[PDB]
This record gives sequence, structure tokens and C-alpha cells, in this order.
Amino acid sequence: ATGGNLPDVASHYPVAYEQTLDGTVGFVIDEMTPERATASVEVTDTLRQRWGLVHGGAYCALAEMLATEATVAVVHEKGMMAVGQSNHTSFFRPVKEGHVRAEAVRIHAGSTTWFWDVSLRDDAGRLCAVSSMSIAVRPRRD
Amino acid sequence: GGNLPDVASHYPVAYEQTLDGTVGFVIDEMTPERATASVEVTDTLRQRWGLVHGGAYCALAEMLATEATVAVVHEKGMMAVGQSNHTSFFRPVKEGHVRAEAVRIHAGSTTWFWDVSLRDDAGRLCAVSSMSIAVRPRRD
Amino acid sequence: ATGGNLPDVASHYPVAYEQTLDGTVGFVIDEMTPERATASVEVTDTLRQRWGLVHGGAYCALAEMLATEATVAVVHEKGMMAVGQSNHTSFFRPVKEGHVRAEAVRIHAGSTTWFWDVSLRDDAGRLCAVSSMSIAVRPRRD
Amino acid sequence: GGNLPDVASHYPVAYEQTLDGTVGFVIDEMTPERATASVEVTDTLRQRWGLVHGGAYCALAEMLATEATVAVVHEKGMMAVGQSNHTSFFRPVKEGHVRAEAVRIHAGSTTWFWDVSLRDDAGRLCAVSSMSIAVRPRRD
Ligand SMILES: CC(C)(COP(=O)(O)OP(=O)(O)OC[C@H]1O[C@@H](n2cnc3c(N)ncnc32)[C@H](O)[C@@H]1OP(=O)(O)O)[C@@H](O)C(=O)NCCC(=O)NCCSCC(=O)c1ccc(O)cc1
Ligand SMILES: CC(C)(COP(=O)(O)OP(=O)(O)OC[C@H]1O[C@@H](n2cnc3c(N)ncnc32)[C@H](O)[C@@H]1OP(=O)(O)O)[C@@H](O)C(=O)NCCC(=O)NCCSCC(=O)c1ccc(O)cc1
Ligand SMILES: CC(C)(COP(=O)(O)OP(=O)(O)OC[C@H]1O[C@@H](n2cnc3c(N)ncnc32)[C@H](O)[C@@H]1OP(=O)(O)O)[C@@H](O)C(=O)NCCC(=O)NCCSCC(=O)c1ccc(O)cc1
Ligand SMILES: CC(C)(COP(=O)(O)OP(=O)(O)OC[C@H]1O[C@@H](n2cnc3c(N)ncnc32)[C@H](O)[C@@H]1OP(=O)(O)O)[C@@H](O)C(=O)NCCC(=O)NCCSCC(=O)c1ccc(O)cc1
Ligand SMILES: [Cl-]
Ligand SMILES: [Cl-]
Ligand SMILES: [Cl-]
Ligand SMILES: [Cl-]
Ligand SMILES: [Cl-]
Ligand SMILES: [Cl-]
Ligand SMILES: [Cl-]
Ligand SMILES: [Cl-]
Repeated sequence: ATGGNLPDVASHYPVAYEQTLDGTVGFVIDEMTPERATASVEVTDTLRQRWGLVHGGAYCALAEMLATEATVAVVHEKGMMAVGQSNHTSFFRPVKEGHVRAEAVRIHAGSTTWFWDVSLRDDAGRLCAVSSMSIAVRPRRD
Repeated sequence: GGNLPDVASHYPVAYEQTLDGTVGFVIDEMTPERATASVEVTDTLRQRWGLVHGGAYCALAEMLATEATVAVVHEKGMMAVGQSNHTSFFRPVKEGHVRAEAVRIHAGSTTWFWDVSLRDDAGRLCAVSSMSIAVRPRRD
Repeated sequence: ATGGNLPDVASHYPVAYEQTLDGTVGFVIDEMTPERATASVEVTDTLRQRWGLVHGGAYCALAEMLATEATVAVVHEKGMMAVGQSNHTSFFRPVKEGHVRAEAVRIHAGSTTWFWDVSLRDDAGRLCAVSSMSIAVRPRRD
Repeated sequence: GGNLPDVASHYPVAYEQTLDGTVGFVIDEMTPERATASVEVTDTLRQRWGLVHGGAYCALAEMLATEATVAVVHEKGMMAVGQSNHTSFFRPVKEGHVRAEAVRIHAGSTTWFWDVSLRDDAGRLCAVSSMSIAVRPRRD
């Protein structure tokens, strides 16, 4: 809703932000438009793996929530549902501390699938990882 | 804690504090060619819509495939890290557990590849992850 | 139809097998069931790149045609259309000569998307490449 | 022929005989960080249903990203080969041309990554390919 600043498209949500994975690791959406969205997270141990680096899953999740929610922002009101269907994240350079900043750019908005390219950077602006997200858009059963 | 491979004397982050320990991932079996892990679904593993977070599946696969590689290569002076993770989602999971099984399909000198299958309590294939693990010589 | 032994689901096809990319490089389907299909191709220069190895695109194409056609075999008659939506091929070992043998195993058959894992092997049975194929199934406009 | 980088005295397969030369791929621009190529749609590039073969897009991207890497690294004693190719299809192409543009996003010591965009004659994004290129020291 606003806990992590996610899009307010519903009156009630099944799980409260603070309690979700997102709330737990502290993902926060910064900008959000139909074609582009941004989010970030402060690196803490909760975001890392045992070796001291940001967990690969963390980048995937950030990209996942971002691209999906960005789709949700537009289609919800149109009676649709949006869920992640494919997430392909590639790791270029590890992140040990600071933040992870994600930028999602929409590259295709089909009737059934939206596609977003997500770039994940470190505090120095280096490209640490990228995620190609494919979002399925379907009519709500609800 | 998570039953991760014990390959070193000290780890920078304690299990309980890692993302793995936070969501509750636990390794069940581990061999050079195959490994398994699972996690109980809690809200910590879900997104606001009540379903298991796509990131959760990615994370499980990533840790499982990477650690299964570390298990073999660590003792050989090598480091193993995730290079690519491609997860595809077939059916959501609302509660119960997520169980992963990683099958090694290629063990190259510089890259290992694992196919990970993620299933629900009914044994249904909910998602798959194709994991590419980079293997490199440890730096001083 | 049978030129490359593709599934006979229509009376007429827009392009004749021998003239398509498939016919050109010589892809031939061997077995074909709803859950699993196989195909092969003899390596010739037409399948290679300038460095003398089987072109990465060749593996992608073989996987692509196979997984799609295998879906087509079942859904066509059901009034659907099937096209490749995502193809992720990973290369483990190059192939210089002989054949490339592909085996597609269906792992998920949703209402809108089917997913097949394709393994591409050399004459010695080695796993040279794999392709994760996502096939979109939609109702024919035709 | 295809305007591929001239980096060596002899090539095992002549351009015209390769898959590239057979379908008609031609490199247009090439720099270390970006390259372009295109091809005229012919039946040789299509599948039986009359659309450009998904494999055609994969192939174009693969050759373009790989050769753009070879262009830089060959002279450095390295070999470049495709390691992973992930192509996603957004809109089919029935005739005309397919134009590709490869943008380098990471140039690591062992892996280079390129984003390839494939467009039709109307400039519409028909498909994308995420190419991972392995860079290794040449073998004797
Ligand atoms: C995959 C998908 C159907 C998904 O639909 P979407 O992402 O939601 O996009 P959307 O529904 O908004 O429509 C996009 C365009 O797709 C096409 N399309 C979508 N639905 C349909 C349909 N039911 N019937 C025909 N065309 C359709 C159409 O061109 C449409 O544009 P428009 O007519 O609406 O202006 C669409 O993105 C698409 O068609 N991508 C192109 C797929 C493609 O060309 N794959 C490669 C060729 S097929 C695989 C292959 O290589 C092969 C080789 C040999 C062989 O024997 C068989 C197959
Ligand atoms: C990518 C990689 C180098 C990664 O190495 P890895 O996963 O750690 O595996 P590993 O290093 O243990 O070696 C596996 C095999 O790869 C080959 N290989 C690995 N490193 C090397 C090297 N430095 N030099 C030569 N061969 C090598 C070799 O065949 C080796 O087998 P072996 O002789 O050691 O028994 C290896 O898996 C591989 O070579 N995969 C095959 C790559 C391939 O064939 N891609 C498609 C063709 S190249 C892309 C293309 O389509 C293209 C098209 C047109 C054009 O103009 C240019 C390019
Ligand atoms: C993607 C897709 C909709 C494609 O449909 P399909 O491949 O053709 O399969 P099919 O239509 O036959 O149905 C499969 C199952 O999907 C579900 N499903 C399909 N269509 C719908 C729909 N319109 N409404 C609800 N559930 C549906 C349902 O569980 C269905 O089973 P059943 O009720 O028919 O027995 C389906 O495969 C699926 O739902 N996969 C699971 C998607 C998923 O769980 N992604 C991860 C969670 S959402 C992304 C995320 O992490 C996130 C995080 C934070 C945040 O704030 C927002 C999002
Ligand atoms: C994959 C690869 C090693 C490939 O190397 P490359 O593409 O050729 O790039 P390059 O070799 O030039 O080096 C780039 C950076 O990678 C790092 N790196 C590369 N090789 C090494 C090495 N042998 N030792 C240490 N760092 C290295 C290093 O940070 C380097 O920067 P620099 O110090 O040289 O300036 C590099 O891109 C990389 O390290 N990517 C980051 C990998 C990553 O962070 N994956 C996610 C975390 S590990 C997977 C995971 O989530 C997990 C979770 C739980 C668990 O229990 C275990 C694992
Ligand atoms: Cl929120
Ligand atoms: Cl767009
Ligand atoms: Cl542990
Ligand atoms: Cl293996
Ligand atoms: Cl045929
Ligand atoms: Cl199945
Ligand atoms: Cl040439
Ligand atoms: Cl770059």
C-alpha cells in the first residue's frame, strides 16, 4: 500500500507488508509509472547469504516484486491479475554492502504478457545484476 | 542450521541471520549430483497477495544449486557463485511447503549447471529454475 | 507434414518444408507424443558457423521447432494455435560434426502455456546443450 | 561476406556455406560496445506456418553478440563462444526484414553479456535476446 510504497489498488491485502518477504528484507518502491519503476533496499544480513554477499535470490525477488507490482499498478483497475511467469536474473558483480537499487523498464505490454528489463545497481552505480521479467496478465478469478 | 555444507571454519554471516535462515530454508540431501531442500510456507515467504513470493523460489534454487557446487569444489580451492538463474512459474503456492530438488546436468571446469524443480505439498510442479553456477579459483 | 515428419494437422501449409529453415538445415522429427518428442539433424556446413562448430542458433531452432510442433500436435485439432514465447538455450559443449539429437520432455501443460525441456546431444550421447522452451497456446484467429 | 570481423587468416567454414550465409545475415555496424546486423526475410528464414522461425532470431542474436566479442578479444589471444541465449518472442514477423541491435552491458574477464533487440520493418520490437558469451584463453 505504502509500507514499502507498493501500489494502492485494493482496500485490503491478504498479507501485511511488514510481514511479507518484501517487508521483511525492506524493499521500497521509489518511482512508479506504466513504463518504468524503481525500488531499493538497504543491504543487511537479512539480504545476504552465509558468504557475506547479497543473496542471488534477493536480486530476483526485488526484480520480481517490482515488475509485477508495476504491472499491477496499471491492470488491477482494469480487472486483471498480474503474476510473475518467468524471471531470468544474471549476476555480473556481487554486492557486499550499501544498497541495491533496481530499475525496471517496460519493454513489451501485450494483452497476456508484459515484459520488463530490470537493472540492479550498487551504490557506486555499477551494474551488478539484470533480470528479464515476464509478467502474465490474466482476468481476476475474483 | 540449514544443514548447509560444512566446508569452512568461519562464515561471514550466521545462518540464522542470512536470508536463508530468515525464511527458513533447510537442506535435506546433498551429493555431488543431486540435492534437496525445503521450507515451510510462512508470511515471511509470501508477497502481499498471499502467495509464495516468486523470489522465494529463485532464492531456494540459488542457495541449493550453489551450495551443492560449493560442497564439491570448496575443498579444491575453488569458489562457486550463482551466475544465472532462470525460474519459470507454473502454479502458485499459497501455504504448506515448497520442496526443491536440484539435479546436476553439467559439471564444467568453469560452470556447473543444475535443473531445480520446486513442488508443493501435493507434489505438483509449481516452478522450475535453471541455475548456472560459476566456478573460480579462490582469491587470496 | 512428413518432409521432416512434422505433425500433419492441416491440409495445407504456408511454406513447404523443403523451403523452410527446418527443411533447409534438415531437421527431422523422429518420435512424437503429447509428453515427449524427438528429432535430429545431420551436421553439415549449413548448420555450422565460420569457426567450424554447430551454430548456437541451430540448437535453439531445433529445440524451438520441436517443442512447438509437439504442442501443435495436440492443440491444433482443439482449435488452438501454438507459438514459441521464450527459448533459453545453454551451451555446455560444442558439436563439430555428426548429428545433433534433441529430446523434448513436456514438464507443464497449462491452459495458456506449455513448457518443455529439451536436451541436445552429440553422437557420443554427450549433453552439448539444453533449451527451456515456453510455448504460448492461444485460440486461432483463423 | 556477412561483414564479420576479419580477425583471422583462415576460417574453417566459408561464410556462404555457414548457417549465417545460408539465411543471409549481414553485420552492419560493429564497435566494442554495440553492433548491428540484419537479414531479409525469405522462406529460408521461416517455419512452415509462414512466420520467421524463432530459431532465426536466436541465431542472429547469437552470431551478432558472439562476433562482436570476438572482434575485441581475438587479438588478445582469447576465444569467444555463446554460453547462454535467452530469446523472448513478442510479435511475429511474416516478411520484410529482421534487424538486430546488440548492446554490451557487461564485459567481464570470463563473460560478456549483451542485450539484443530484434525489430521488424516498422521498427516494432518483435523479440529480445539476452546473450551470455564465454571468453576463454585460446587453446594451442
Ligand atoms: C506469444 C504471444 C502469442 C503472446 O501474446 P502477447 O504477448 O500477450 O501479445 P498480444 O496478445 O498483445 O499480441 C501480439 C501479437 O502476437 C500475435 N498474436 C497474438 N495472439 C495471436 C493469435 N491468437 N493468433 C495469431 N497471432 C496472435 C499477433 O501478431 C499480435 O499482434 P496484433 O495482431 O494483436 O496486432 C505473442 O507475443 C506472439 O505471437 N509472439 C511471437 C511468437 C513467435 O513468433 N515465435 C516464433 C515463431 S513460432 C515457433 C517456431 O519457431 C517454430 C518453428 C518451426 C515450426 O515448425 C513451428 C514453430
Ligand atoms: C562455454 C564453455 C566454454 C564453458 O566451459 P565449461 O562449462 O566450464 O566447460 P569446460 O571448460 O569444462 O569444457 C567443455 C568443453 O568446452 C570446450 N571448451 C572449453 N573451454 C575451451 C577453450 N578455452 N577452448 C576450446 N574449447 C573449450 C571444449 O570442447 C571442452 O571439452 P574438453 O575438450 O575440455 O573435453 C563450454 O561449455 C563450451 O564451449 N560450450 C559450447 C559453446 C558453443 O558451442 N556455443 C555455440 C557456438 S558459438 C556461438 C555461435 O553460435 C556463433 C555463430 C556465428 C558466429 O559467426 C560466431 C558464433
Ligand atoms: C502464470 C500463469 C497464470 C499462467 O497460466 P498457465 O500456465 O496457462 O496455467 P493454467 O492457466 O492452466 O493455470 C495454472 C494455475 O495458475 C493459477 N491461475 C491461472 N490463471 C489464474 C487466474 N486468472 N487467477 C488466479 N489464478 C490463476 C491457478 O492456480 C491455476 O490452477 P487451477 O486453478 O486452474 O487448478 C500460471 O502458470 C501461474 O499462476 N503460475 C504461478 C505464478 C506465480 O506464482 N508467480 C510468483 C508469485 S507473483 C510475483 C511475485 O513474486 C510478487 C512479489 C511481490 C509482490 O508485491 C507482487 C508479486
Ligand atoms: C560470476 C562471475 C564470477 C563471473 O566473472 P565475470 O563475469 O567474468 O566478471 P569478472 O571475472 O571480471 O569479475 C567481476 C567481479 O566478480 C567478482 N569475481 C570474479 N571472479 C572472482 C573470484 N575468483 N573470486 C572473487 N570474486 C570474483 C569480483 O567482485 C569481480 O570484481 P573485481 O574484483 O575483479 O573488480 C562474476 O560476474 C560474479 O562474481 N557475479 C556475482 C555472482 C553473485 O553475486 N551471485 C549471487 C550470490 S552467490 C549465490 C547465492 O545467492 C547463494 C545463496 C545462499 C548460499 O548459501 C550460497 C549461495
Ligand atoms: Cl507497501
Ligand atoms: Cl512498452
Ligand atoms: Cl546451516
Ligand atoms: Cl553431471
Ligand atoms: Cl515435414
Ligand atoms: Cl506435463
Ligand atoms: Cl563474412
Ligand atoms: Cl559494458
